[PDB]
Amino acid sequence: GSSGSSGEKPYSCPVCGLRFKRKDRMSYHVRSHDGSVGKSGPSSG
Ligand SMILES: [Zn+2]
Repeated sequence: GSSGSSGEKPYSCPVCGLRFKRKDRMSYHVRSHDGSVGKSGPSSG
């Protein structure tokens, strides 16, 4: 797949196929696909 733009829409959801205008909104959607999490355990103290 080739977009074809020197530089437009720096924030998009190519994972599923859905462009976005907001950077904070796309981060909540695009993330919905690539799920990852596993903070460290409770350290002493
Ligand atoms: Zn998406």
